[PDB]
Amino acid sequence: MSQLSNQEKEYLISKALETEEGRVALAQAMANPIRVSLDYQGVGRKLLVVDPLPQG
Amino acid sequence: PYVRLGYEGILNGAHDIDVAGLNGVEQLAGKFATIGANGVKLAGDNGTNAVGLFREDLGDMVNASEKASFYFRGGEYYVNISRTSLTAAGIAAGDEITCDADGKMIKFTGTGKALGVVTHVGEYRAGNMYEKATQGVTDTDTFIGFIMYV
Amino acid sequence: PYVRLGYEGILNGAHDIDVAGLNGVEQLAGKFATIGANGVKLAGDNGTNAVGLFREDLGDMVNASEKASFYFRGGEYYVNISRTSLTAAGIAAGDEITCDADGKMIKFTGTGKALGVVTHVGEYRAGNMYEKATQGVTDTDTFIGFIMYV
Amino acid sequence: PYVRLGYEGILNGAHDIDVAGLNGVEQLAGKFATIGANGVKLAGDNGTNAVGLFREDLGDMVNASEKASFYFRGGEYYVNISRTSLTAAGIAAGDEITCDADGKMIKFTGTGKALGVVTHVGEYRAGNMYEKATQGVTDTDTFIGFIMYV
Amino acid sequence: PYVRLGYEGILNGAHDIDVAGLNGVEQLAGKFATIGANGVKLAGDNGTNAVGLFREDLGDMVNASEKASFYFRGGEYYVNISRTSLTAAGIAAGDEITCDADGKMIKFTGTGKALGVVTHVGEYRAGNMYEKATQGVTDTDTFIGFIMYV
Amino acid sequence: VIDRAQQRAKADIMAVEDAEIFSLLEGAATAVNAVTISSGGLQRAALTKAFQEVEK
Amino acid sequence: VIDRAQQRAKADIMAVEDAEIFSLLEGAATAVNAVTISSGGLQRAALTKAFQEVEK
Repeated sequence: MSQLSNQEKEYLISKALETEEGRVALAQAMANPIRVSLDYQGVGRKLLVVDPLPQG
Repeated sequence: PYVRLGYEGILNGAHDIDVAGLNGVEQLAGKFATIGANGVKLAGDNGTNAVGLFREDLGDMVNASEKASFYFRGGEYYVNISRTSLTAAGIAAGDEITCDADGKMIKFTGTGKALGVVTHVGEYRAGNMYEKATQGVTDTDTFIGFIMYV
Repeated sequence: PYVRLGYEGILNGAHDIDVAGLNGVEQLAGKFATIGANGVKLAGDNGTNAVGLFREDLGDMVNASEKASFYFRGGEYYVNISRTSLTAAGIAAGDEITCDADGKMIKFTGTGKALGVVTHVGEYRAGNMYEKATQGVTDTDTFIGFIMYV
Repeated sequence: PYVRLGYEGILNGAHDIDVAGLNGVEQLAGKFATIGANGVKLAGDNGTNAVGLFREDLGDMVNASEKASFYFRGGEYYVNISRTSLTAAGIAAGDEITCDADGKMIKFTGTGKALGVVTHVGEYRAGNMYEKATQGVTDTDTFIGFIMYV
Repeated sequence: PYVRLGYEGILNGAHDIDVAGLNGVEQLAGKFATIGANGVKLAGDNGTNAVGLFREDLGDMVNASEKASFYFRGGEYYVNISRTSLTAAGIAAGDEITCDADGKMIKFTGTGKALGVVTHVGEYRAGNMYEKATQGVTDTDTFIGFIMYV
Repeated sequence: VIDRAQQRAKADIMAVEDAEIFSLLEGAATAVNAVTISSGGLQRAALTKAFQEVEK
Repeated sequence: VIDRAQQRAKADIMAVEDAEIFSLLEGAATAVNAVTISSGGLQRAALTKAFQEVEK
């Protein structure tokens, strides 16, 4: 209450400070920094991988 | 000494909104019921409204009054079809409300004709603009907490 | 364009722009009447048209429609319909008169499609609107004499 | 998506969806897009398409969503289906419009998933804005991560 | 193969499903395709090949195979195991596929909708035969992403 | 100083005072609770949980 | 960055765009990490497991 005699206003305002400075915090769910990155030249990748080796 | 007016300290009872006129049916293009008209729960101005009348300021939420009275738009002043408000904040049932637009009895607030500006207690008073659009009953001088048929 | 001399007639209803009660979307914002135009009775006493097309001004005054047979720009159809179901009333000298917009049923004629009521001044129904697209099915079970929702 | 490339260009809505005679505030009921004048098209002319969010005005009129540094108006926000246009989802302004929450699919800036709001400059965007209120119901068809009808 | 009974995205009939032997081989869990549909594409042509004609390679790899310029097999050319495609290009709807021989249903694609032709873009296409070979025993009747029997 | 903290969190408002911050904020995080784990443990367990959230 | 993470981890077997763990994976034996009824025990057990493959 802005009176001692009882009345309120709620929509009439002045001297705003820290308006539109809110956020919504987001939990980490990255994988890009967790693998290694290197620059490369080419327009596609060819990869070779080894399969199960014989044993016994 | 010391007397509250509006803001949930006045009791305006309850009134029936399915009384007078044609009565539509339950459908969408409604809006939400809360205290505050752009506010949040437990923070809202309030007229002498009970059941009937509530005007959006920001968002698609309603509670009583608040919106320039030079131009009323949205399809009527919004009325309730087949739920009767159980608060005296004007509307603030806490549900999504399906609204209508048939002729339907309302509760008014503020002295004199609405054709003015908004008082930030939840009322209409005369502004610098005159011969602006009125609400409900015409030809008849309206006062604070009159019962109008739209 | 600019047609309709004097008062409106009585033909297949003629109140709530032909019989139907208070349905559709409404507003019912009253506001004062200036003298009509574009039929007879331009000045002095009663107006032009008695339940036909009326048009809102930009100071929130109401008079006979000043607009006719414009194409390729937006809609706008305003009628002056009083508060009570099955009553509609026209402009007079002075006094606050409650107006409405469409959301009433009208009567169509022809085999075309109504996309609304006549572009020109006056009338309380759609004509045979060749002045609007015939294209696509707008209001189901289209035939001559059928009651169309505007 | 099918052999030799998936979807591209505009994609077909539902045509001739006719909704009429409603008692409430919905945009579904045959009613106008108004900017001012007298509506569009001659006989045998076919509409265009326009997607975005529209807002109900005074009487039984709709117009485009603008700002948020001005008042929120009318019920739910909706996107336009066809019933005069023979082409896709959409309508040309100054017709009777049925809207839906389906507008599939004409691209325009951002997306419409989980309700839509109006931004503070007047673009159309998706939720969630308020979590304490219910905004215009436009629940879009699956089409995400790519430009689309809001 | 050589029995007329085609039609379907997956028939359970004979020479339409293998699971070891029977003019083609199937693994008991598949191998994943690094060319063609394997996971769900929502666009893209996925490289060359969309008409079948793959070879399974060592470990969990499926890879390219194709026909030299100016030739067509008189024998049975490779096709995949018969799948639907909810994906742009590939035969698979994001499944892990194995290679077979003739007797399995594929999707064809192109600019025609008459009998099959041979292209040396490493695909076969829909054309009209006149000097270029047709594809499948029930020819090519494709409307793009129709299930044709090989 | 005491009364101010009470109204601000929540302590019964009559729609005449500042909003009830404690109500509006994030519900109970079931994840923290390892099922039949000590109360003191809960307070330790929660502190880390806010760091995962990316809130100071 | 996230969309990259989202493919990279999971997408109904992918290796026509971003190689993902699940497509690539061979073997996996829960028995080696023992069996536990506490989230922590599995996590303690887990750190060691990469060392068996001959990966640090």
